[PDB]
Amino acid sequence: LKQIREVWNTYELDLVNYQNKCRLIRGWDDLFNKVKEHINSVSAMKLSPYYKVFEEDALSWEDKLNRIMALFDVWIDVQRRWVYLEGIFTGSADIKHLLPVETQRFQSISTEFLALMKKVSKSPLVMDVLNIQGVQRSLERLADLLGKIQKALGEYLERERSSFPRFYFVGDEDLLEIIGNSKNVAKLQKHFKKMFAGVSSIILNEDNSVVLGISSREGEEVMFKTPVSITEHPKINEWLTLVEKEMRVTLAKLLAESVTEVEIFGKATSIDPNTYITWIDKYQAQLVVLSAQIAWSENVETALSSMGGGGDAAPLHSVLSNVEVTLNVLADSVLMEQPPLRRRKLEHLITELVHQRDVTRSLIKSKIDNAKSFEWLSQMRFYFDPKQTDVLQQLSIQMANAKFNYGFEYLGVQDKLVQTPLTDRCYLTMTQALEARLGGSPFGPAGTGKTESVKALGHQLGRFVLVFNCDETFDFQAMGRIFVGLCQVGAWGCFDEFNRLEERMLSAVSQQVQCIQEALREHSNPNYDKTSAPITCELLNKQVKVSPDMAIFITMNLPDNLKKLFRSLAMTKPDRQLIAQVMLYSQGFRTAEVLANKIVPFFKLCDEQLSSQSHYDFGLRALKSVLVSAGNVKRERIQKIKREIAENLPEQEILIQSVCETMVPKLVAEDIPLLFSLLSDVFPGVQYHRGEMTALREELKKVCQEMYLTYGDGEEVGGMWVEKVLQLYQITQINHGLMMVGPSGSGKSMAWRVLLKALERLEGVEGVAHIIDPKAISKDHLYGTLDPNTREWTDGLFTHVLRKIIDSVRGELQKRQWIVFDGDVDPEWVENLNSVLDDNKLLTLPNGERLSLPPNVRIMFEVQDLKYATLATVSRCGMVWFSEDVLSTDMIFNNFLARLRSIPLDDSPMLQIQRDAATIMQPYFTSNGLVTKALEHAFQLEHIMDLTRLRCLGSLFSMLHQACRNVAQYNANHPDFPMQIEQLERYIQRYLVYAILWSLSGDSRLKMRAELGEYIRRITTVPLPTAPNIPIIDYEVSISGEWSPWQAKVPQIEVETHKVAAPDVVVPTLDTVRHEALLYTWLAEHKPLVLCGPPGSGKTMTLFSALRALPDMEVVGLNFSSATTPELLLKTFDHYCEYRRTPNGVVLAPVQLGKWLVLFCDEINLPDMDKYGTQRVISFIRQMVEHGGFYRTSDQTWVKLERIQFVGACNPPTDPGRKPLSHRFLRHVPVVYVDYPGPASLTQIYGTFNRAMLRLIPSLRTYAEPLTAAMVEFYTMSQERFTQDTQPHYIYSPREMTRWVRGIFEALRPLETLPVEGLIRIWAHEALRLFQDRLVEDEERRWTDENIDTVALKHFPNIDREKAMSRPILYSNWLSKDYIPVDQEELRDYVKARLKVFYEEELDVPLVLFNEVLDHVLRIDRIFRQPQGHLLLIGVSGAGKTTLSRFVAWMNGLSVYQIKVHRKYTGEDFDEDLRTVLRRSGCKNEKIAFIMDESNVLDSGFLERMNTLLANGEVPGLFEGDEYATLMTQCKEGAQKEGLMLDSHEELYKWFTSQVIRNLHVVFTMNPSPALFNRCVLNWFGDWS
Amino acid sequence: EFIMNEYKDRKITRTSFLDDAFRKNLESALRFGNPLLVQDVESYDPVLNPVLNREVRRTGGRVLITLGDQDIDLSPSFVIFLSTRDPTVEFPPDLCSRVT
Amino acid sequence: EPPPGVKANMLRTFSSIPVSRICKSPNERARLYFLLAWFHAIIQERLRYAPLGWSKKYEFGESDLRSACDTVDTWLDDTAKGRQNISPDKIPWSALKTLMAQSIYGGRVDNEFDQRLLNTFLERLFTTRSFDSEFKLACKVDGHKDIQMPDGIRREEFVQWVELLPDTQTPSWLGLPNNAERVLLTTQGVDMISKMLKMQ
Ligand SMILES: Nc1ncnc2c1ncn2[C@@H]1O[C@H](COP(=O)(O)OP(=O)(O)OP(=O)(O)O)[C@@H](O)[C@H]1O
Ligand SMILES: Nc1ncnc2c1ncn2[C@@H]1O[C@H](COP(=O)(O)OP(=O)(O)OP(=O)(O)O)[C@@H](O)[C@H]1O
Ligand SMILES: Nc1ncnc2c1ncn2[C@@H]1O[C@H](COP(=O)(O)OP(=O)(O)O)[C@@H](O)[C@H]1O
Ligand SMILES: Nc1ncnc2c1ncn2[C@@H]1O[C@H](COP(=O)(O)OP(=O)(O)O)[C@@H](O)[C@H]1O
Repeated sequence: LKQIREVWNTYELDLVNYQNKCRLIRGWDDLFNKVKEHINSVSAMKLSPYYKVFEEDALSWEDKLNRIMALFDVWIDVQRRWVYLEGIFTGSADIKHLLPVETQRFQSISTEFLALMKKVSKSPLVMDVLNIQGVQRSLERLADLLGKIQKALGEYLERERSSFPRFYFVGDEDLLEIIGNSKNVAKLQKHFKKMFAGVSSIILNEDNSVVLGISSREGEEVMFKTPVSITEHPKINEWLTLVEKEMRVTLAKLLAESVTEVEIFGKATSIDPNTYITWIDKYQAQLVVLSAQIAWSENVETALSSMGGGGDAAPLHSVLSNVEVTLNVLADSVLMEQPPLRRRKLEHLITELVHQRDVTRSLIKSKIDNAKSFEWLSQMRFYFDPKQTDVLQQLSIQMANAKFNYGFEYLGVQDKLVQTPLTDRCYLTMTQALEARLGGSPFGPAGTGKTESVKALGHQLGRFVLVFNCDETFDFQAMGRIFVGLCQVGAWGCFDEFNRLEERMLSAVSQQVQCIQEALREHSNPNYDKTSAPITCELLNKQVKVSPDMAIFITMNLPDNLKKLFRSLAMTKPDRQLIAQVMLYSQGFRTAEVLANKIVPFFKLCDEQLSSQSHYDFGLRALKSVLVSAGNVKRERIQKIKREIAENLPEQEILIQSVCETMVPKLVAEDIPLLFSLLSDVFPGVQYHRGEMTALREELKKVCQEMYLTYGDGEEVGGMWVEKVLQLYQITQINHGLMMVGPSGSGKSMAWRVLLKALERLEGVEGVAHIIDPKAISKDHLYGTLDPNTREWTDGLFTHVLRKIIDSVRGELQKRQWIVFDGDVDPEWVENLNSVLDDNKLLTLPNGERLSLPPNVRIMFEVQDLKYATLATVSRCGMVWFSEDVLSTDMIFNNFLARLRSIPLDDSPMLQIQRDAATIMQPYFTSNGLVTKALEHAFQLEHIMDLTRLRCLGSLFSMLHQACRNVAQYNANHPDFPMQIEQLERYIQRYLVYAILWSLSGDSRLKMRAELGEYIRRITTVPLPTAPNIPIIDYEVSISGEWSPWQAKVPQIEVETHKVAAPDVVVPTLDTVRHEALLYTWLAEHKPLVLCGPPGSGKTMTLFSALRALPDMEVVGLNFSSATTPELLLKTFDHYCEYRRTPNGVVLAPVQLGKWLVLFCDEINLPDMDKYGTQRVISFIRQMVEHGGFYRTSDQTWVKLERIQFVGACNPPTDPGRKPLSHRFLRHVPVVYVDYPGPASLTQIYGTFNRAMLRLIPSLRTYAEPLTAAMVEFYTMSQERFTQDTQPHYIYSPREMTRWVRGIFEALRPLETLPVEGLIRIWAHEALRLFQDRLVEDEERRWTDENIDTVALKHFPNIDREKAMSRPILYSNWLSKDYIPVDQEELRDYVKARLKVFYEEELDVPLVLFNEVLDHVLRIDRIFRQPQGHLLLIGVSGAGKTTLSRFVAWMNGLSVYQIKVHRKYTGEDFDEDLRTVLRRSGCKNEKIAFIMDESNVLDSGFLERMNTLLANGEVPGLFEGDEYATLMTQCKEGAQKEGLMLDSHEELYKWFTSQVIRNLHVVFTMNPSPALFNRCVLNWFGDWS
Repeated sequence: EFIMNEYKDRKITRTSFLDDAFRKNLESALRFGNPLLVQDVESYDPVLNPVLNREVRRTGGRVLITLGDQDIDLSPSFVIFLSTRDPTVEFPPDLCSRVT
Repeated sequence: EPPPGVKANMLRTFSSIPVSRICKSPNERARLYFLLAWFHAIIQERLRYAPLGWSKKYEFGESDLRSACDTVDTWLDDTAKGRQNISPDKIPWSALKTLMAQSIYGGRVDNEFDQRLLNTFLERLFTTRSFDSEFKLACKVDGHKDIQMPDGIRREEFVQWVELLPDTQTPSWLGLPNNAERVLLTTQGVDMISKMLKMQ
């Protein structure tokens, strides 16, 4: 209760400012979770019988805690309600007229709430305001009043919505803004889109007081016959109802006038095109098609009535001839240039006249004379009667036996569907279902025309049709009110695909639809045909009236609830041939039937012959788009030929040109020859010609010349790349939002950068791009956040960029802006961009502000494979595929050579030396004789990671750059006699071979390096190294220009005796110095790299000592766990780096001036891939490496990295938890395969340590070499057998030899005058305890014993016939003062006695000491004696691992600490426990035994924490801020208690790490990760024998 | 139900690992000294291992058990019954060894 | 389970429809309902022989029969406003054929070939030649025998004719070959072997 009582005297309310300059409370989490924890703690302690410490304080504190809980639980709701209603009552205008009683009530409530807020602001202590009387009662009263007023607001909003039924289509906040912003009518003008069918804006007076008429999105405009004025109808609902009524009336009158006028055209023949065009322009497209329909239906009906007697002069032939002449006039008219609206009206007229022509021509010419015949009755017939006064009754549409009316609702202009026979039967079935009061349920494969056919039927009848898309676009909270609106306005509903809904949503919506349908069918009861009481169903707990005009349609791809209420039609196979024929005919194409007959099977073949990719779309939508593009191309060629009728252009060439111009960019490299072969098949002897675009090509050539890139034209080098750039330009022109997709290693970024430069130079418009990586940044930070309390809007990165572009500051339209999204696409963030990519071009923030991007902006994506993208995002934007064949290898070589010849490495002598080097290496790169052959050979070999051409070439280029730098330094050291040309040639050739060796197949095993060397030997004539029995990889190119072995440069070191096998001591060896030189090579070019290899192969130490080896490097050790996120790197920058804005832009640099920061990343591949296959931190590092910076979230500003570089190390991807790195990131970082050190390398690096420790005793100094040879050979023998396949824990690494040397040194540390048999016996004992106890079978153990004896005999034969000293080979420290060897019996007796006292004083269950228990006790004792002795107890559960560990820990005095684990055990609790044990181990000197079980590991993060704690000795990412300061203070105190001078944190932390090295042994008990298998001594604690 | 009817005189309380109040129910039952029946042993809760292991510390006339941080007096006759409803399950050896 | 057989299905359909709905209007409406019931039975017991018959197991059910009966009612009332015995030629045969081929029963059909089979049934049954006394509902039934057409003016004659149907329903009743039963029996035997096999 002490900690609970002290923490409640320090909490603060954490007041924050509000937009109304008020105070609010933040931190509900800290203010509720800790309170609940205190409640749990006090309840537990008062529950536990150990309550005789505090009795009344607990109860008083508990009632206080309940007071806090109640107060703040009411307070959070009151605050949320007040902020929401304050926004509603202040932002919205006209509230004084909109229910002023609630306005005054809210004013009083807000006054009381603000008085309470002032009271809290004066006293910001938590308990200070609790002690104030009346706070709870006033707060509860405020809650009740807020609930009542919110209920009143909801009831008023529902009443207003019921007043005007179309308000049911918009949400609560939109309706609030509509009813509040009455004066600002422009706010309603954006909401007009949702409520109505076609009108998007209403036309007002000059003073905005009279509604003159309506309009649409396209531009079509309708003048009201009698305009309505808002003056005498001030209420929004009243004058919107008047607008709707006047819109119905105006459409009725205009249709009557149009019908009367078209009777004149339809009287006979000889129609004048001029007056026909004037008639078309006069009336709306809806009314134009209606007039044509009415005229044709009436004319055919009169012709049939006259034909009723018989062959009465055939007026029906005259009707057909009139249709023919009208259609010919229309076909002639579309050839001439027309306005887009007139063009759309004319195409609608053509398609409808084609349907009318076909009906009479085919179905009616087969001897039909009766007007009541079904063959005429089946067709949709239009009967217009302007006599009737009612607006909605004048026009009647009758299909078969059904009799609908025409809801005179303006639809703007909507694309019509050609009446295919499938569409005809769809109309028939759906009308039959509607007549029988049954909804229609068409089904079939997606994209066949179900939703479009239903919508077309609804628009033919004039009903407003709602389409509810299924995938991730359902809002069930709005579905009910949308249904109520459909019922009360007589609209239609068409679910796009009903089966995509999951079970709960489908069930709820199906129940609602069932209720709707039973209500609808009740209108047609045989005994209740006359509806006296209107039919009402039950939605939202209210009786909503059902209008007979209402309809519901669902499309399958069917629930048991709706089987008996819905009729189904199969639309599996649409008629593509007739659709193509009619659309081509309506586009002015002659012989359109042949073109359709050819194009439809072609699109069928492309779905069959070509490959299958997600971005491919050869459905009907794509076919229609190709057709309209072909029409545009034909009209363009007609216009071009005019300026130099003309019905002789080849149509097939136009069609294939449109097909290729639209579809070739999406094709992969393999699919282009297939597409052209298919074109030669379907369209034989017809050629496709590319647009020349010579004006852009010249600028492209100039930009490529100045950008060091390769330009081509067609077949030569660069032709495919420049063609892809031109396709990118055409896609940019045609639409916005395009995405560039292709394998990493293609010229995507170069393509769009070069095209932007070419556009700037050619058109003169300045082009600046905004490259955004969306995966690195959080989506909530990408778009923006609304705080739950303040509800203040902080725009995100993309939102900030868009707002800056839109706001009138700089370059709104005089500059083209390209928002390039570099990274990987997935639903998570493209959900918002979906509304921007489509034709809406609108970005709806959750704040409610709508942002529409200007025309100049293009939203570009560059991705690699496009496999986690929704089809919605892919279809909403065009794309070009950048195949890997596009970026050829020779052009990469040309770019590298040009860049080397042009750009100085030290940004004239350097330029001259680079140009000489390039002249020397020209016959290798460009010629396809050495580097290409070596590249393909390396590709057909195996590497540790996937081989990416760009990575393998970039490492080579950087190494050649380092070669040039080496030559420059050689010249610098010798001014006289500089690098001569012959020496230069020799050096550059040999270094080029060496760099091919280390870059190509430089991340593979030694055997594959040897294979590459042998292949190079076969395919080059350069001077190879002389010795044929030594691999070329061992040799080095000296500055003199001759092959010198790397071994000759390996030095000898004499490490001090007290630093043997120390934490950080690297002894030089072949691999170490060679990797160090290569690492320096890639370090100079600031090029990030990753060292990959098996566990404990010397990756961390080699890189780490190399990094402190340079004087200008300041190293940062970061550990990448699975849960590693970019905020780790942000924190590292925040602590070791500073932000400066004094340059042209913000720049991030380390605080230490003149120091190059390096952020070493431990286990760079460890961070886990998200559910879309991307690693956030890896993408963030890729963004930093490639573009040299990132975006701050605080102010959304690009910051450039200065003096910052990354390096990593990792285990191979095949190991558990090792996710392969992305190829885009991989091409930037070269990798080196750090394999296990060879026999010779181990021999050297461990003979160093043997000599170092044996110098302690002069007598044994002669024995170091045989000892090292014995250790190395036994380790090799134990490595060839006992591999990972037999047992997963049979892993052998040079870290076990380190433990061997350290254990022998520890044994010999206090001992002196040791004979040779003593050294051999301690050697054999450590061999047993490191290589034999890990074994699982007795045969393996006896084999280990025999080979230990064998190697001990072979490496030194002068030892007594005793094996080591005897068979058992035992060691103990209890019997003596030193670690003296012991025998069996007295050791057994001592252990028995001490175990007896152990379980008589600490345990309650007796233990027996059998032989296995004694051996395991000895092993754990040996481990506890050795600092950083970590044990791996593998064996069956309940076999005594924990008990024996605690027994030996008590026997050695080690304090035992283990994790008290539960189900809700979390990461921060485990880190706090690790902090506690580290404090007790480093500070307050105390030996600790850390017993952790397999069940104690719940998350992989715990395992990573253990991995970083065991080998390294500390956890760098464990101590942050306050805790860091506290442990620094404690380490200072403990050091002065040990009388040591550290002072500097760097050194005091080093001492803490050393103390933890000495005072922490972790024992892991596991029932039967390779990284965890190392750095722990394995003890096979088998089952009881 | 056999276990309930057998231990009704001792007021046996029925609970499950899925219940959020399992720890509180465990503490109350262990303090008062009455039987507990924990069904849904599929999601075994590691906090019960000290109870199953019977790690008991007779120190200073205070028999106590290490449940998290606050150790609670282990009242006598505290029998906990673990139960499940399915017959196909592979229990971890940690739990399999500690129970009959 | 519904009892397999054309007679059982026709009896069930006749019992489902009220006699008032079948006996009003012109006296032919009873024969139109009889033809509709026979067509429904033929297309619904052919559904048992899924491979040889309806290529896919469609869902012709009670709702389709109700919709077809409603279509017959509406079109016969519209054609014959009075209550006299409408002439056989004046029956809207084309209207019923088209509405049953495209809507109602044709809504379920997916491929063109079962649609063609449905059209074959509709033109063979729903026609004016069905009025003649010697109209064959199914020809070559067991070779020599041929199912005739009951001459009735009211429900009772048709119901009695249904009850006097022979017990032996060979598959030639539905137009399928007489050995279609052999294939169905072989399939059921293989199914029983498979079901026994899975019980190990
Ligand atoms: N003529 C050339 N056109 C384009 N790139 C070239 C050309 N010659 C050489 N290159 C090199 O090829 C590479 C093209 O990759 P680019 O940077 O354009 O792609 P990215 O979008 O950044 O990444 P990735 O393609 O791996 O997804 C660059 O390293 C560039 O220097
Ligand atoms: N050249 C060398 N000089 C000295 N010690 C070496 C050398 N090569 C390997 N070792 C020893 O091998 C072990 C490798 O240490 P380290 O933990 O840094 O390896 P690693 O390969 O980075 O491991 P991991 O994969 O676990 O991160 C140490 O015990 C080290 O002393
Ligand atoms: N009969 C038709 N005439 C003209 N276009 C059609 C026809 N049927 C389908 N389409 C076209 O197919 C495209 C997609 O149809 P859609 O409504 O998505 O079908 P589904 O209901 O299977 O999703 C639309 O652009 C539409 O124009
Ligand atoms: N050698 C032994 N002789 C007698 N009892 C033993 C022995 N080893 C273990 N036990 C018993 O096992 C119980 C707990 O085993 P534990 O140490 O948890 O095994 P594990 O560590 O494998 O889970 C103790 O009560 C102890 O009495």
